[PDB]
Amino acid sequence: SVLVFEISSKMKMIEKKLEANTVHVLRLELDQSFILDLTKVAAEIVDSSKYSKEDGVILEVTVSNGRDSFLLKLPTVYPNLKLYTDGKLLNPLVEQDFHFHQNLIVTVQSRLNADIDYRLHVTHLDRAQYDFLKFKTGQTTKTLSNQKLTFVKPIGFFLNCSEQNISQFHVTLYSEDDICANLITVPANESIYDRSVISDKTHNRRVLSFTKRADIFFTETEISMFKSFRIFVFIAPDDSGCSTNTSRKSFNEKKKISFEFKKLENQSYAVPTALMMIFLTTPCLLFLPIVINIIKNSRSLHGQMLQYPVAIILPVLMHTAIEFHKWTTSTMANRDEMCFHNHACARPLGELRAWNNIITNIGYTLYGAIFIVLSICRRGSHVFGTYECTLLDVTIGVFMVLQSIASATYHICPSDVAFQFDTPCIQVICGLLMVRQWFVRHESPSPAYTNILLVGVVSLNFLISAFSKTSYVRFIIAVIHVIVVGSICLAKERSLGSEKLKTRFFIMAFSMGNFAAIVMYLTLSAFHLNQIATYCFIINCIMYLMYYGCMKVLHSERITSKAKLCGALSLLAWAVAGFFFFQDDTDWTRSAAASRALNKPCLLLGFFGSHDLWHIFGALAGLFTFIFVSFVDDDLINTRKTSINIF
Amino acid sequence: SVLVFEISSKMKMIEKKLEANTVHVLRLELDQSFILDLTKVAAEIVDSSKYSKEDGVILEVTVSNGRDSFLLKLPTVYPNLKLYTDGKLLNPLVEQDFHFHQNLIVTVQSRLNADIDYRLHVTHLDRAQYDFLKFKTGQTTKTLSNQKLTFVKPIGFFLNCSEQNISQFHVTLYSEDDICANLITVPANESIYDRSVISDKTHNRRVLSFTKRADIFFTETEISMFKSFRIFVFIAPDDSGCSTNTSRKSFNEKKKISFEFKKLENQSYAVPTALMMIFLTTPCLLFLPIVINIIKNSRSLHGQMLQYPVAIILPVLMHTAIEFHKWTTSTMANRDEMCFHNHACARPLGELRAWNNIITNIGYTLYGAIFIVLSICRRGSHVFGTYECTLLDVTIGVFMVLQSIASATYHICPSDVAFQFDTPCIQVICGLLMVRQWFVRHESPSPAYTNILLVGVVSLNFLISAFSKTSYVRFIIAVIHVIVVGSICLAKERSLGSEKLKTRFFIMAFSMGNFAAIVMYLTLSAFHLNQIATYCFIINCIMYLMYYGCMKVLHSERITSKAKLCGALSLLAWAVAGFFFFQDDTDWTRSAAASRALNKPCLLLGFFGSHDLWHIFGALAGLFTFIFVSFVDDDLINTRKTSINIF
Ligand SMILES: *[C@@H]1O[C@H](CO)[C@@H](O[C@@H]2O[C@H](CO)[C@@H](O)[C@H](O)[C@H]2NC(C)=O)[C@H](O)[C@H]1NC(C)=O
Ligand SMILES: [Zn+2]
Ligand SMILES: [Zn+2]
Repeated sequence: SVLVFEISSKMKMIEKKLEANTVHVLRLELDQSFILDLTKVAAEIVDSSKYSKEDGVILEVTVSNGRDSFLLKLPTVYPNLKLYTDGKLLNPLVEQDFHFHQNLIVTVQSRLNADIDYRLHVTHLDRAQYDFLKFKTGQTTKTLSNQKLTFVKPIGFFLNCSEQNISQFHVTLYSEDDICANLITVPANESIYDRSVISDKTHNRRVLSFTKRADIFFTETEISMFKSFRIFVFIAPDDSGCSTNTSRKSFNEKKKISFEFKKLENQSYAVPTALMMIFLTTPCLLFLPIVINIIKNSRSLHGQMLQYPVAIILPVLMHTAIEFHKWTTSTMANRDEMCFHNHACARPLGELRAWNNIITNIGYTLYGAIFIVLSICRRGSHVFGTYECTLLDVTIGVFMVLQSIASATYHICPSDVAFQFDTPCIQVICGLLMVRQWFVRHESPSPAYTNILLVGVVSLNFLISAFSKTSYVRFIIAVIHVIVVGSICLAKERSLGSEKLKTRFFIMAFSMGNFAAIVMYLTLSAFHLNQIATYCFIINCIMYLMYYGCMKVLHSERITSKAKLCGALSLLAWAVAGFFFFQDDTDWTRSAAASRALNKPCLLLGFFGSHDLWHIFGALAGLFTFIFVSFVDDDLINTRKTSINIF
Repeated sequence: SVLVFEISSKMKMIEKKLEANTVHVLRLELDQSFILDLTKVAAEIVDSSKYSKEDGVILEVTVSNGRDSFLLKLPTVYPNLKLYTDGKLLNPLVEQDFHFHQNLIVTVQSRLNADIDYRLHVTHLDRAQYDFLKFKTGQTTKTLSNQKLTFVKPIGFFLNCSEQNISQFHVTLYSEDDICANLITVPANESIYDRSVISDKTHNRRVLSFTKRADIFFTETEISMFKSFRIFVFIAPDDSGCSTNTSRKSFNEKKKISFEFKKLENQSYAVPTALMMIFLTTPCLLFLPIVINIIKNSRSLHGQMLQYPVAIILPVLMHTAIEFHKWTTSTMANRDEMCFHNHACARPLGELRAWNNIITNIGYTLYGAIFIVLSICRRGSHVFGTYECTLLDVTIGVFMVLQSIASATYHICPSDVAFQFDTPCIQVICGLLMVRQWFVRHESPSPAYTNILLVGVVSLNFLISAFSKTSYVRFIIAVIHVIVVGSICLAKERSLGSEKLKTRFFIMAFSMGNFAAIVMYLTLSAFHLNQIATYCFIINCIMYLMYYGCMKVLHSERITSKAKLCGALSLLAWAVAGFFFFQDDTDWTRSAAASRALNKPCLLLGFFGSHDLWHIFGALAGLFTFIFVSFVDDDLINTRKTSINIF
């Protein structure tokens, strides 16, 4: 039998008993006072312990106001807990709906043949913080501070971009509590709870789980698709999307959140970009006096061009093609749940959420293209000087350009992919500079050593991503670090005859230098896994170029004044770049909400942060290091290859 | 005001008028006759034309039986059409629910202030075809033939694997009509229409859109996760997921479907696998008399091993690492919507849906490992014979092994990825055999030519996938085909001096041979895009090895009887392999339902189809072709390199 109850507007908690096989229909008449009133109706099952063995849905509640509707099926079962009380939000009535009256209908049923007591909570949350995103003339930023969020009273906004003349929009949520919450956004026509065919395929709803920070970027193309959005903030009752351990799953914890809503206008960062190019083009004047003037004073390739390793480009270009496919097929809402930027220092350009991280890689392209051009132009000598490193200096400029393609692609969506490919091209540039100085006095160094160098770099960075969740990953690196460095110490003595002068102290310097690094990242959690292999290559590259320079003065060979300047600029730029690299703090083993909570502001001009200066000083470091090795043996330009000392 | 109506069980169509701001509550009392009765309640808006300008949801209908519930929000808007009549299925009551009576409650509302006429259709579809998947003792396959499917009466099954002792399960749907339909499957506890947090991330519902065939594989690990499933078949009212063109979006078309339910037991295919290994190990006896006996009769590497191109392995191993990540992160339900197998010839092993397509690539691994071992073992001569191709014959065996890794990885999930990587390693094996015969009389062929060969293969197959949707993609291939072949014809005359004897007819044979192929795939839609570049490499490889053999008799050099046998086995095996390759019929430009409709049965032993014999005869073809080039110049073993003719 069906029982109809008339419920007043004053009644906020409704306690009734659902007799066996009885249906309760509760009605609340709605008038103009309910326009833009976001209402939450929740149901409680009194004496939840009585229904422990009863499986399935014990109580069914359906709430409707004629415009929106939802279903409350209790218990609502989560992976960790079962809740015998839950509610949902009813999209408010609008002035179009309103003499004539709307009405709020709640229907309660149960398949159980026993009597069931329940409680209905009708919560209102409106009149502010809903209808807040209305921007007055000449205003671009609005702020809500310390808005309280409970499991009973969620937060919810409505954004009409057609009404507010909004082209791009940014939402930021600040919280100091580490309490799990959810940021749900959908188009106004869509429903949070209503599933659509091909859910994962066609999905316009974004659910960002956060603790201390969360960011929403409504791109200009997304605003035009829907023209209006609904933003909701809920407390996650299960902390799985934000924490790995199960801790006090059942709780009643309030959460204070601060909001910032930006009305973004498309802009060109002409001042930070021009000042970045002036800073990057200034050190290229070192090429002018020594390298370029020789090209002025002077005025089979197909055998070298078809045997040159061009499959070293494929690891980077096949990653770029896959990351662009994964980016253009993703929906506008999926790009916010998937890509993890540092939104305190993320400046957008179109759909790109961090343009500063993409354009700051232009020093690698600029310098890499100069390394290729100058090496090709300055190869015009067979009896005097050291052997010309023309094709290895072109390979260093290729990986300098590839590092700009690999990093600009990582910064489009920084998600936890199998092959990271932000740093790895730096590790090849550093190993190629050691291969150059290894053979420069023996022979003309071959770019064929890039294959074993790149395969070892690509295989090692995939081996760290695969075992990153494990506890012994830093030991897997250390045993490879010893095997790789113990092989180089054995390759040196076999080549140089194990002389006590040069070979005996090369081994101790590299054994103590690399063991001091292993003790730092193995016995101490000094660096992150993404930074461990990159710091080890830079230190070994610097240690070898310092050994090569220390051996040069020990053999009574003078280092030119220019090579000492470029050598000190190489040490200085690698230390400044390594200081900004040390501040990345990106671990893909932690939860998505902990990866979102990390926010470090911009250091310079509102555009450059610690990461963008690592891109800028990593290319300066690669520039000055390339200019040092190219100038260090200029005093030997008139010495016969037979007289030249070999180390 | 709320109006309560009592509706009898005889009333199948309910026509009422929803007055302005009135709520109708309709009740149907349910008794034991409704156990396992899957019911569909649909609502119609009479005079749909009256509500054309009214936006949003005009009518709201909520149906519940105490155990299940749903919401009908009319009009249900699809991308192409708006439907003013739709319904959903109510999960049936069970004997646990049943003196005591259940009841079916329908609630009707409208936000409109005008009167609205509606019709309620209560359709029953049960007592057979629901509770049909009960398997009697000793029965493993059940079949339903020509089950009629309409938009008003959908199909729906219930599978209890705990009750039926089912470990693995396969569902197949056969239809001869090209009418769009949907195959929806979910766990019994889950709901088709109830959305879950992180929908795309945590999704156990599979929606397969099909026209003529659809397949479901319940793996052993999925059966254990849920233990019971609900299978539904609906007619897609919008044909977007199955057709590209909008055609008669509104229709009332019946569809006849045939079902086949298999109770699969885990099995080892010992007979097809052993007979495949006997067939693959038999032709290895050609290595025994000539190659191996020399190794018996006879009884700097680090310079070649560190300069050997090992970055040619990275394109294939970095694709395998990405396809395994995309496979282990996918849910059990997503692997059926994403991977497109030929399920008429797909034999499963564990989670792998096509084990026959993975294990038939073992001839590439077997032969590739023999190519590596024999080449390394038979390099022990500098004045007699042709130049030893030791490191290029190892590179051919590396890409022979890589083709087994690249194809076994493609067959785990054949989805439309950016880089296909099923054939491309064959194109390098065919180009490496031309590089071998190009230089074998000039010098020792270098594996360094693999870089430009692999980069061109990888770049070309990505260029076809990128432009596959376009209409001019076969012209993009043809201009690259002419540029590549016109470069080889120019490289031949520059090397051989443009002699009328050998160079003048090499150009005409390769210009007419490659233009005859272009006319076939450009002016005719002969091959698929996946097969175009692979057929062009095989024909040029065969044309060159035939030119090399025709030049050999023109220079009065005898071809040994064994090399003529292996040469005829190379032509025969490339024609048999090319006959099974021609039958792939995989186009990623067509709809997913058209990619699912393709089903070609197994040819041999219930295990081998056209594709699996392409894997088997593609390795025989690569075996016999490798044995031909290794034996063709054995008559020159006692001829000085100065006397040896060069062509
Ligand atoms: C968001 O705001 C816009 C603009 O204020 C709304 O657009 C108007 O919609 C009414 C119907 O309700 C039309 O009669 C007007 O022509 C529209 N005005 C303009 C300037 O286009 C839009 O409907 C609103 N959408 C939501 C979800 O509230
Ligand atoms: Zn970076
Ligand atoms: Zn294949």
